[PDB]
Amino acid sequence: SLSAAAQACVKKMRDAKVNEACIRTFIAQHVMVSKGETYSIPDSAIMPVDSLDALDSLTIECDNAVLQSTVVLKLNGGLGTGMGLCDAKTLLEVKDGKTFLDFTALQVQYLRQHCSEHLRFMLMDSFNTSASTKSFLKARYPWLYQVFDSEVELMQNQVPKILQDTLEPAAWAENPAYEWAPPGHGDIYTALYGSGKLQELVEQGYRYMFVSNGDNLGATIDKRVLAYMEKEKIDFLMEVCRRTESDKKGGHLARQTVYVKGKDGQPDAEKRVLLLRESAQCPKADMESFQDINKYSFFNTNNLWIRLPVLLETMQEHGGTLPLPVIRNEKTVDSSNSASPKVYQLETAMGAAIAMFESASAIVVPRSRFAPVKTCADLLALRSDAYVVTDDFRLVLDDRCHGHPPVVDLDSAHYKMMNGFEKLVQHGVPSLVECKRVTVKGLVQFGAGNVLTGTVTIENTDSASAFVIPDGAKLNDTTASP
Ligand SMILES: O=c1ccn([C@@H]2O[C@H](COP(=O)(O)OP(=O)(O)O[C@H]3O[C@H](CO)[C@@H](O)[C@H](O)[C@H]3O)[C@@H](O)[C@H]2O)c(=O)[nH]1
Repeated sequence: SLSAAAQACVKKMRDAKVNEACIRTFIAQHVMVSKGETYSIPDSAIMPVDSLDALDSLTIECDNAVLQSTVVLKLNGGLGTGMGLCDAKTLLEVKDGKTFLDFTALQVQYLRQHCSEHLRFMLMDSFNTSASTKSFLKARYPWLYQVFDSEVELMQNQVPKILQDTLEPAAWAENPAYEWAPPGHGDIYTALYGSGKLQELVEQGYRYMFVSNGDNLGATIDKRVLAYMEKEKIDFLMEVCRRTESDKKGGHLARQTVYVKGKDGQPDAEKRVLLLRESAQCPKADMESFQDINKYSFFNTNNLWIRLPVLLETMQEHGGTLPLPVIRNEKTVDSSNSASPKVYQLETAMGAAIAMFESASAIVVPRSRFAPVKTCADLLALRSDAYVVTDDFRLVLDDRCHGHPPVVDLDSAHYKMMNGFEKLVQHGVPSLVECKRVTVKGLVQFGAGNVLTGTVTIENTDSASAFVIPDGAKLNDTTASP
C-alpha cells in the first residue's frame, strides 16, 4: 500500500536503527505529502479567538502534591542560524557573563532549595547540540552532569530529508550526516514516547509537564496554572500573550467550530476547537492576515502544560503516535551549497498538539513570562538594564517598563549576525529601561555609558565609516546623525 519512496525511507530508517515510534510518525507524514495537501492553514479555514481566561485574575494555588508531580523540560535542540550561530543558542551570554544555560540551571537549583526538593528537570537536545551542552554542564554544574545521560537529556530524533522530485531519501556523499535533520520541536512527543521516558514518568507518579523554549528565561512553574488545570480538568494548556509588533517569528492562536448533535433530548451545541497556525503554515498570499496583530492578537509563547497520563493514553490509542500537522520545509541538503539536491524537511510544532485533546485550552499570560531571543535585537534588550534578574533567577522586565518591552529595530544589513551585533555594543550596552523605541540605521557603534530615553533614532546615511556615539551621550526623543 506504501509508495516505493515511502518504503525506501522505512528501509533507511530501519537500517539506521531509528526507533519505530519515529518511523511510524514519519511515514504518516510522508504519505500525506505524497497524496497532495501540504497542511496549509488559509484564512478562510479559521476564525479569530475572542475570549480567554487570564492568569493575572487567578489566585488559587495548587497543593504540594500537585506541584511535586510536575516535570520541567526545556527545549534545546535547535540552532541560532538566523543570528549567525552554529551551536546551541543557549550558550550565548545573556547577562553578567552568564548564558541561558547558566540561568536555567540556577532556576532549577532554586526550585530545589525553596519549593520542590526533588524537582525533575529535563533538556531536549539534538545531534547538533548534545555535545556542547554536556561539556558545558560538566565544568559548571556537576550535579546536573552526574545524571545528565540517565535523567536530564532527552535526545530527539533525526529523520531523513527527502528529495523533492521523487520523495526518496536524499544522498549527499560529501557529508551523509546532512541527509538527516531533527524534525522540529513537535518531535518532543515522539521522542518521549519512543524512548520509554513518557511511560517511565507516568510510572513514577508524574502527572504534569511544563515545557518552554530554551531562549525564554521568563518561563517557570506557576502554581496558579496547575490549580486551573486541576479545577477545569484541562489536559493541555497553551500560554499566550497579547501580540505586539515585535512578535514576528512564531505562531498565533486561532479557532474553528464543530457541531455536535450531543445525545437526543438535548439539542446540538456549537463547540469551539483551538488550533495553532505557525508562520510556515500560512500561504504567502494570506500573509497579510497572519501579521495582523488585531485580528489574531494571541501569540503562542510555547509555554505549554501537558497532563502526562492523558498524552500517553491518546498516543497509544493512535497507533503509538501523535498525528500533528506537518510543516513541509524546502531546503538544499547542504545549506551552504545552493547547488546541492533540493529537498523537503518534514517538521512539526509542539504547540499544534492543542488540537489533539478534547479538553485543550489557552490562557493569557503577562509579558513577564515571555522574554524571547529570536534576533540580535532581542539580545540587545535582554543584555540591557531593561531586564533584571529575579530572586529565583528569571529574566523579567524592570518594573519601570510596566510590562512593555522596549522596541528595538536594528538594521538587518549590519546587525542580524552576532559578529555585527558585537560591534554595535563593543564599548558598552546602552541604558534602555527608559527607552520606548530605539531604531538603528546604517553602521553605528554605541559609546560607553549611553542612555536612551523615549523614542530614539540613530541614523548614518553613508555607511562607510561607523557613527560612533560619544561616551556618556544621553539621547531623549530625537534622531542622531553625523
Ligand atoms: O528541531 C527543533 C527545533 C527547535 N527546537 C527548540 O525549540 C525552541 C523554539 O524554537 P524557535 O525556532 O526558537 O521558535 P519557533 O519554532 O519559530 O516558534 C516557537 O516559539 C514561538 C514563541 O517564541 C511561538 O510563537 C511558536 O508558536 C513556536 O512554535 C528553541 O529552544 C529551539 O532550540 C528544538 O528543540 N528542536
